[PDB]
Amino acid sequence: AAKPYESGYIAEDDFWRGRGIAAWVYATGANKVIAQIVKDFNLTDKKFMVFIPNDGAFARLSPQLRKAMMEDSRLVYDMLAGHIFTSKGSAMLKDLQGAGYLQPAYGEAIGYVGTGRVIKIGNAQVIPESSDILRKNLGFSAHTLDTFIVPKALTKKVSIEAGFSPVTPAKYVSTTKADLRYVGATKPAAVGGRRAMNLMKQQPFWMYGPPYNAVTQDEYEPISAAAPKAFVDYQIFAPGTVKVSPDSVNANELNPVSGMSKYIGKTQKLVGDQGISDRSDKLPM
Amino acid sequence: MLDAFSRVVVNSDAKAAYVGGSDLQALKSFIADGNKRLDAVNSIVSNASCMVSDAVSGMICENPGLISPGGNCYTNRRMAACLRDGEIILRYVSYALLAGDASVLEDRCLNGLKETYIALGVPTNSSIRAVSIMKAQAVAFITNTATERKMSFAAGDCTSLASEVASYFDRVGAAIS
Amino acid sequence: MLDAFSRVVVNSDAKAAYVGGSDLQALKSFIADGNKRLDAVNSIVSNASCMVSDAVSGMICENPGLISPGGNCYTNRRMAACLRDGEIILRYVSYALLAGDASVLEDRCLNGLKETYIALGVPTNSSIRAVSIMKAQAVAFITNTATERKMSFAAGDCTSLASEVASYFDRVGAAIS
Amino acid sequence: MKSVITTVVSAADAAGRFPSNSDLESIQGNIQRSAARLEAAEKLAGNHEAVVKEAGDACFAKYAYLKNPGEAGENQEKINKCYRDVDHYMRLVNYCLVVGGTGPLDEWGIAGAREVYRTLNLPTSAYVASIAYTRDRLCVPRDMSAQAGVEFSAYLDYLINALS
Amino acid sequence: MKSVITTVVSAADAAGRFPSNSDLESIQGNIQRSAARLEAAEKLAGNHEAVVKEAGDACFAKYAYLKNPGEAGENQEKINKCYRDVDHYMRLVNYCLVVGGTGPLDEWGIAGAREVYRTLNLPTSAYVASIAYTRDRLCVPRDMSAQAGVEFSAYLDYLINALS
Amino acid sequence: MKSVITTVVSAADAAGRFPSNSDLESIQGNIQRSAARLEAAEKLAGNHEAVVKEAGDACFAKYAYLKNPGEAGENQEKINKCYRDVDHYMRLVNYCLVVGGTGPLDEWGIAGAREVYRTLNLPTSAYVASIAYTRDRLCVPRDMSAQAGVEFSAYLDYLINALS
Amino acid sequence: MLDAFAKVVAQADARGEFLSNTQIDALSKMVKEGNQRLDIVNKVTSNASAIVTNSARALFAEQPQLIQPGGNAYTSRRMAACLRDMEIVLRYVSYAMIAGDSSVLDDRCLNGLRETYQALGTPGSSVAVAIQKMKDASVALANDTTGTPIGDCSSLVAELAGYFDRAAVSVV
Amino acid sequence: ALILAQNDHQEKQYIKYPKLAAAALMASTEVTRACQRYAVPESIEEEFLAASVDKVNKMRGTTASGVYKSSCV
Ligand SMILES: *CC[C@H]1/C(=C/c2[nH]c(/C=C3N=C(/C=C4\NC(=O)C(CC)=C4C)C(C)=C\3CCC(=O)O)c(CCC(=O)O)c2C)NC(=O)[C@@H]1C
Ligand SMILES: *[C@@H](C)[C@H]1/C(=C/C2=NC(=C\c3[nH]c(C[C@H]4NC(=O)C(C=C)=C4C)c(C)c3CCC(=O)O)/C(CCC(=O)O)=C2C)NC(=O)[C@@H]1C
Ligand SMILES: *[C@@H](C)[C@H]1/C(=C/C2=NC(=C\c3[nH]c(C[C@H]4NC(=O)C(C=C)=C4C)c(C)c3CCC(=O)O)/C(CCC(=O)O)=C2C)NC(=O)[C@@H]1C
Ligand SMILES: *[C@@H](C)[C@H]1/C(=C/C2=NC(=C\c3[nH]c(C[C@H]4NC(=O)C(C=C)=C4C)c(C)c3CCC(=O)O)/C(CCC(=O)O)=C2C)NC(=O)[C@@H]1C
Ligand SMILES: *[C@@H](C)[C@H]1/C(=C/C2=NC(=C\c3[nH]c(C[C@H]4NC(=O)C(C=C)=C4C)c(C)c3CCC(=O)O)/C(CCC(=O)O)=C2C)NC(=O)[C@@H]1C
Ligand SMILES: *[C@H](C)[C@H]1/C(=C/C2=NC(=C\c3[nH]c(C[C@H]4NC(=O)C(C=C)=C4C)c(C)c3CCC(=O)O)/C(CCC(=O)O)=C2C)NC(=O)[C@@H]1C
Ligand SMILES: *[C@H](C)[C@H]1/C(=C/C2=NC(=C\c3[nH]c(C[C@H]4NC(=O)C(C=C)=C4C)c(C)c3CCC(=O)O)/C(CCC(=O)O)=C2C)NC(=O)[C@@H]1C
Ligand SMILES: *[C@H](C)[C@H]1/C(=C/C2=NC(=C\c3[nH]c(C[C@H]4NC(=O)C(C=C)=C4C)c(C)c3CCC(=O)O)/C(CCC(=O)O)=C2C)NC(=O)[C@@H]1C
Ligand SMILES: *[C@H](C)[C@H]1/C(=C/C2=NC(=C\c3[nH]c(C[C@H]4NC(=O)C(C=C)=C4C)c(C)c3CCC(=O)O)/C(CCC(=O)O)=C2C)NC(=O)[C@@H]1C
Ligand SMILES: *[C@H](C)[C@H]1/C(=C/C2=NC(=C\c3[nH]c(C[C@H]4NC(=O)C(C=C)=C4C)c(C)c3CCC(=O)O)/C(CCC(=O)O)=C2C)NC(=O)[C@@H]1C
Ligand SMILES: C=CC1=C(C)[C@@H](Cc2[nH]c(/C=C3N=C(/C=C4\NC(=O)[C@H](C)[C@H]4CC)C(C)=C\3CCC(=O)O)c(CCC(=O)O)c2C)NC1=O
Ligand SMILES: C=CC1=C(C)[C@@H](Cc2[nH]c(/C=C3N=C(/C=C4\NC(=O)[C@H](C)[C@H]4CC)C(C)=C\3CCC(=O)O)c(CCC(=O)O)c2C)NC1=O
Ligand SMILES: C=CC1=C(C)[C@@H](Cc2[nH]c(/C=C3N=C(/C=C4\NC(=O)[C@H](C)[C@H]4CC)C(C)=C\3CCC(=O)O)c(CCC(=O)O)c2C)NC1=O
Ligand SMILES: C=CC1=C(C)[C@@H](Cc2[nH]c(/C=C3N=C(/C=C4\NC(=O)[C@H](C)[C@H]4CC)C(C)=C\3CCC(=O)O)c(CCC(=O)O)c2C)NC1=O
Repeated sequence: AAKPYESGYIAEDDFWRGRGIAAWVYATGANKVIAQIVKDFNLTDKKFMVFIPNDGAFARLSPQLRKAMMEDSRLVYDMLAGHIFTSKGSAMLKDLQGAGYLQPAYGEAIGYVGTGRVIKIGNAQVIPESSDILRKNLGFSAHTLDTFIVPKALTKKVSIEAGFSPVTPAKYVSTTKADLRYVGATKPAAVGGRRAMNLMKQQPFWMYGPPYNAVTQDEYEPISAAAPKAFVDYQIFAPGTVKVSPDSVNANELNPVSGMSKYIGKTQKLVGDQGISDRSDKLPM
Repeated sequence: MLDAFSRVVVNSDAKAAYVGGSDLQALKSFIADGNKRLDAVNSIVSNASCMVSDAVSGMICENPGLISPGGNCYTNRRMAACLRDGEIILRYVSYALLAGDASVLEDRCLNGLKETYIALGVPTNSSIRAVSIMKAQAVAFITNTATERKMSFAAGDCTSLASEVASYFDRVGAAIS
Repeated sequence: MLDAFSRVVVNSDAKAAYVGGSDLQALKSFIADGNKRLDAVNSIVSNASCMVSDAVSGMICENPGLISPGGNCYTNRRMAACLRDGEIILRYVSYALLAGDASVLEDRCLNGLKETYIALGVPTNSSIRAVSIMKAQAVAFITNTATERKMSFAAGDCTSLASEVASYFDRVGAAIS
Repeated sequence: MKSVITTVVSAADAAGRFPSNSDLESIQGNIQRSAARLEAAEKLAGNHEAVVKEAGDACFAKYAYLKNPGEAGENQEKINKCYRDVDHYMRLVNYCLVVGGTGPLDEWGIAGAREVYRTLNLPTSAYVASIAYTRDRLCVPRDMSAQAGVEFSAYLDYLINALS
Repeated sequence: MKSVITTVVSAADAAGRFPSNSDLESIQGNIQRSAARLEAAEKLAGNHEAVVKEAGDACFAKYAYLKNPGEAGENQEKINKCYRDVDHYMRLVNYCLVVGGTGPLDEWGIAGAREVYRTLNLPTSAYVASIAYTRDRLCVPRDMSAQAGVEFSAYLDYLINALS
Repeated sequence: MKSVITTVVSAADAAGRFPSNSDLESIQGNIQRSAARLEAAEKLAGNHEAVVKEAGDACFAKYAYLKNPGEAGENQEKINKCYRDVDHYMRLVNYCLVVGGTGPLDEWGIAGAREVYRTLNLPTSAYVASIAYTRDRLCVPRDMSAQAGVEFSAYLDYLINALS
Repeated sequence: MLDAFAKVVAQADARGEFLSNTQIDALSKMVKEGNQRLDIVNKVTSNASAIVTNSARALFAEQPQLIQPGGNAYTSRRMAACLRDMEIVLRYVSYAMIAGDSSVLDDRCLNGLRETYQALGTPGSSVAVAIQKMKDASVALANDTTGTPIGDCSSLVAELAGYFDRAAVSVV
Repeated sequence: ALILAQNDHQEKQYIKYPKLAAAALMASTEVTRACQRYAVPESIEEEFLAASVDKVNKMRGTTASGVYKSSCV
């Protein structure tokens, strides 16, 4: 519990620290529990067998099972006692062949099947690549699982309908330019003024014409009803100071064979812009 | 029946809108996280027989009056139909996980399942518990937290897929209620 | 100099530690709001040249003694240099906001400033007001509440960045007081 | 919609089975092909008002008889409905590149179209001449990429063969 | 013979339509996923004589009562027909890898099996227990590539759910 | 601290400029690449004692002269410092997987490292004999993902190229 | 009706279980929002007349056939009943926002609304446009400060947007 | 001095002690001979080009008005 490289790797809680199978044991306080399981059932003399689940098998614990171990200390006592087996002593993996049973340190009989190099301890499976190491000091034998051994008697009150069902909350993907426009349409029209028509949106180009007749936002403004009796004379000015530009000098660009023209006639309101305008520039008057 | 891409098409068709810009990024994310979805649908249909038998058995072990005379799952004709009522419900949930939308689960399965279960006399509390057991099995195989099997995957997080398929199973309990 | 990632590896090195899965939980949240941080540095450098002259000219029109004969902002030589160092100050703060750490604001700029303004004779009670006005501007640009220029972001909330930049503009207020 | 997902789900629903290994192998084709057909669907959705109006008067540049009395391009309303009905068809091609099949074109544009364009006397070779003009206007490196133009034109002549 | 090709040709025939763009996209997924399973099938080909021998011993180890007089494994002749009947299932999954779907399992190995085995008094759990062994001795970067093990496992669980 | 950030703000300070669009674009790549190294970092930070012991006895297995008298590893207390230094380097490599660059390895591990091991008679090829053992030991999907294996074993042979 | 606290109790009584320790810690977060939820219900209710009227004003600008003779909002009784329905939906969406559960929303407004508009001939695609215009007038009113302390409410505006989408799909 | 320091310690040594940051610049030009006093120009245009820049370098040996500073003497 200090320097793993100190005193080589011949200490008992420094050998398993330097074997990279299960570093979850010393990460939490499960190292202290299984040294007190081996004292309460007097296993310091008899040869026995342990099944240690590796790193990776600690990570695939369920979220509802792990919270049962963080709040009942007798449950993590009974679970870790079920990985120490006193049935056939310091067995290797060649004596786990066939179908039989094994007896734990505390729990009830746990059945095994072993078919060649594939050995199941029941709810788990022995990883044979690393698994036939034996200790002569404190004498016992160690094998590696891929899952925790967890009996069905201990999971009779874990559940996924208690608060462990997964959720992901939905989001709204609005923009700052869109929400600054729509918030002017929440004032009354006696207050908001031109901002009362800020909820309307841009439609397709054909929607503004003759069966449909959708109204643009410029027509709600007083600029659409400007018709003064006064007029500029245009002969007051000096010659050279009146400018005139067309939109095109091309006949089928100004009016095609169809009547769909941007420039001439009543079809110049059929355009993909100009349904909405900027009346958030000035004021609520 | 709509998939994920055709769900945003029937939402754009309601307002004569083209699909592009803002909506295409949420669908390009569906393609980028698309290898996970096939890798998670495979995890459920590989274990689809053990999932159904364990769900109807676990429904019976907690409520053992269902196999009495007067219980709904009494005889062999009734137990074999309850084992098949749940094998179809799991099949339609795996369609909605593959599609990314719950329209195939609602159109072909849940629309009419309520008045199916009140004509036969199926207890809705017991059938919700059998679905609930299948929900815990589906999240466990997707997130690899199964205590009886250890499937091989690439490394990564798939919490959004598990919270997706959990919402499909809760539609089954809300429909037949 | 350090940034937000070199700051958690000089604190873990002091205890000869590795960085856990829990020391990483703020760094995965740092790069999760990482787009919002670039999106707020760019809101300040785009109004940078206007922000300085906004601020030095407010410093003059509150305290008109700065432009009196024998004042500190008297000549054109001296007024030009005050507009330089009000821009050197704002340049280094946006380095701290971009890196998420005041290690470059407090070592390349502020290490030696207080005795330097004593040697030249810069008044301190006015040069707090230069940095105080630039603090009022930079939280308006980040929170998009500047009264005369909005910008265009995705909708959300940036109150966390708006106080980190307020936490950087008053180290300058403290390292010359 | 006829898609890649909805085909392999319906085929495994009529057989009454789970999604097999060959039903997941088809959705992998939906991944490797989505890069090309979403580029075409985004290029179209940004420049659609200029693509529709360029093809709407390619109808009347080939068939100037439609402005004659009694025809389908007499007045202003009838050309507003004509440029609309072309814009409807270009929206459905944008919907088909997104979904990945001929789903929205079949259910919303093609089914029932022969009985409407004959009852209302709209010449179906002029709902084609605008679609055929867009298919030959496309320059394969200029507007989109190579495989994005293969997908764009293949949904464009599905509509031509369905009106013919 | 369910494949990716056979599923879209039969679905285009059921609606009377031509091969669309939704059908060629599914053949693209057959091209990408081919290199995964075609070298798993190459691995199963030259090393089938040892895989069925390892799997054959893994069911008489679990069910040792089969060698009793009056059971399905009495003499050497009934033992030889069990290593034969598990070599057939390893040939039929070698066919499913080169086809691309669960076709050759659904025809020649699965359909009709649960009435042959019931009548001939053979326990299906022991035809299971050798299939679940080679699923378990397979570790993904040694026996094959990382993606070949996904396909090789996908058919063994399909055979297991069929017998069980 | 050679970081991605500290590079683009040092060049922007030598020239007296503000942050610009090339600088914000550089920190954008500190988001995509960041995930594949922040999980190589936690993979080493959990299992560091097993790799410091696996590599520590790889120094001595190749050079068995190192435990002779007069050499560097003659007694256990010098061996306890030799296993300490391999732990000192893996803690620095874990730091470079967090800050993104080669900040902590240069500032704390290589700066001055060349003339101390010459002065204290330390054979420096025994240092690279453990890091090159750690390099060729990694398994490609087992230990970490494939992008973590190129990001973790890039900082290794930067240290190997530095020390030799 | 039953709110979000009563929702998990009813799910737990039908199993016959005490609530978990994880489930109490998830209901502490719902009380921890608490005041931010009451700010959204305050902003939506205080501007309720202007949200309904100005989003009816914008509906008749884009669909002006609804107020032509032969349209579904042409008369005084048929226009006043249209504004009355848009205020009914905004009422039960604010009821569902203060409760955290869409149970009063469908059991007292939405169930039978599609059957009503199909017997009357009311265009259901135009009702959902009026629902979607009150939505973005209210989710833009939600995330503006205006006398609220600064903070992140982006998880509660995704819940308010989800009640407007629920009312819109139960009529379209 | 901040843009030739290899270490982060060496950066701190130049910020705090200004007479070291001065002579750390000057010592680098002596050993890596990048002074004026070590540069021989290899052409007649370079002898114009070197003369063109130190007319600006000598131009800060005088004040803002053109009277001589105390530096160049
Ligand atoms: C702008 C709105 C759209 C529209 C609305 C419209 N609705 C009606 C008529 C009714 N709506 C209801 C529905 C409810 N009444 C309730 O009290 C409640 C609360 C639980 C609901 C959900 C009912 C019962 C009626 C009929 C009785 C009446 O109010 O007169 C009408 C009038 C239809 C008519 O023929 O009079 C309209 C116009 N219609 C539109 O065009 C808009 C899109
Ligand atoms: C099939 C054998 C799979 C498998 C399925 C899983 N079942 C999981 C949980 C679970 N199982 C039961 C039924 C069981 N409990 C009982 O009390 C009785 C008898 C009365 C039985 C048959 C229940 C009730 C539950 C819990 C459901 C819930 O949470 O509400 C499960 C989850 C985790 C895990 O076990 O790893 C899975 C994956 N498990 C397997 O190993 C094989 C492959
Ligand atoms: C707080 C300061 C603002 C606000 C900020 C948000 N910005 C969000 C997203 C965002 N910003 C950018 C541009 C940024 N990223 C870059 O890579 C570069 C240049 C290299 C810049 C300038 C991007 C690309 C994004 C992502 C969204 C998109 O796809 O366009 C954002 C959303 C959260 C998030 O993305 O994590 C917020 C909240 N928004 C505000 O309302 C205040 C005023
Ligand atoms: C221009 C290319 C044509 C021309 C075309 C006209 N088409 C007309 C009407 C029309 N078009 C459709 C199909 C369209 N509506 C849809 O909803 C969809 C798919 C979503 C599509 C493709 C329909 C159903 C109709 C009739 C309903 C209506 O009035 O919109 C049309 C109007 C016919 C009329 O005024 O009686 C015209 C004029 N006109 C031309 O000159 C060339 C042939
Ligand atoms: C993965 C679980 C383990 C691992 C297991 C070992 N397997 C060993 C030998 C072996 N395994 C198989 C079956 C497998 N390999 C194949 O090529 C195929 C089919 C294509 C299958 C199902 C066979 C046939 C053999 C013998 C040939 C050989 O590989 O030498 C093995 C050696 C000991 C033994 O079982 O005899 C081990 C350790 N190896 C690993 O590294 C991971 C942890
Ligand atoms: C003409 C001598 C000016 C000039 C005038 C322009 N005014 C424009 C719009 C506009 N003008 C007013 C003020 C007007 N409305 C009122 O109610 C009253 C007093 C009661 C007054 C004097 C308003 C409110 C508006 C905006 C409303 C609207 O646009 O309808 C205008 C149009 C600008 C534009 O929209 O681009 C012009 C050109 N401009 C000149 O150059 C000379 C100096
Ligand atoms: C302006 C808002 C102040 C003010 C400033 C004056 N500064 C004067 C000279 C000066 N300023 C600095 C600051 C700056 N330069 C740096 O390099 C760095 C950090 C990297 C900082 C903060 C320095 C170093 C100097 C002296 C050297 C030089 O001028 O080049 C100055 C001129 C004094 C004079 O000519 O006698 C002024 C007026 N004065 C004010 O009143 C406001 C508060
Ligand atoms: C390729 C055959 C030629 C070439 C042709 C030109 N195309 C020109 C303009 C143009 N082309 C299209 C169609 C294309 N762009 C799109 O965005 C889409 C669909 C979304 C398609 C099918 C359009 C819409 C336009 C007008 C807009 C524009 O590009 O200015 C063009 C210019 C003359 C013209 O106005 O037609 C030419 C010469 N260009 C080439 O370089 C190769 C040789
Ligand atoms: C083990 C693989 C080596 C070996 C190592 C020895 N190192 C000795 C001393 C030593 N090592 C360092 C570098 C180290 N200290 C650090 O703080 C860091 C990085 C942060 C590193 C890499 C220093 C500075 C020192 C001197 C101070 C000290 O003793 O801790 C050492 C003792 C030498 C002596 O007593 O004179 C040994 C034996 N020796 C080996 O045989 C292999 C090659
Ligand atoms: C989210 C959409 C808003 C936002 C909300 C916040 N409100 C915060 C605190 C707060 N709100 C109220 C008013 C509320 N409580 C009531 O009892 C009643 C009426 C009976 C109402 C309307 C109060 C009284 C408080 C004080 C409680 C407190 O300060 O904790 C709040 C917390 C501030 C923080 O922690 O940062 C938030 C975030 N704020 C926003 O910016 C958006 C727009
Ligand atoms: C920082 C990352 C990191 C790692 C990768 C592992 C490194 C590592 N691998 C193994 C253990 C192993 N590693 C491998 C893997 C392989 N052997 C080969 O020859 C192939 C190159 C490769 C197959 C892909 C095998 C087969 C074993 C078991 C045999 C052994 O223990 O040597 C062990 C000892 C037992 C164990 O912990 O599992 C350790 C520490 N630990 C780490 O902290
Ligand atoms: C080509 C067709 C195809 C298959 C044969 C299967 C198999 C499969 N799974 C993944 C790949 C993956 N699969 C998962 C899924 C998971 N990983 C976990 O840790 C969780 C336990 C589980 C559900 C969340 C993840 C996280 C990836 C990594 C790639 C990604 O994130 O998209 C990949 C991509 C790896 C690669 O690029 O080579 C493939 C091919 N899925 C397919 O798409
Ligand atoms: C006597 C002279 C005198 C001044 C010069 C100003 C100086 C000044 N500006 C601001 C406050 C501010 N100053 C700016 C700066 C700017 N605003 C912009 O839109 C441009 C980008 C830039 C001008 C170039 C900004 C953005 C704010 C925050 C509020 C806002 O304008 O939206 C403040 C704090 C609050 C306030 O009073 O507004 C002060 C004192 N005030 C004065 O009394
Ligand atoms: C081409 C596809 C193809 C198949 C998949 C198999 C399927 C199959 N297996 C058997 C036949 C058999 N299967 C077994 C198997 C067993 N008995 C035991 O002791 C164990 C329970 C188990 C070992 C695995 C035995 C013993 C027979 C022969 C039955 C008998 O002799 O009565 C038979 C009957 C005909 C025969 O082989 O005698 C058939 C059709 N055969 C095929 O042709």
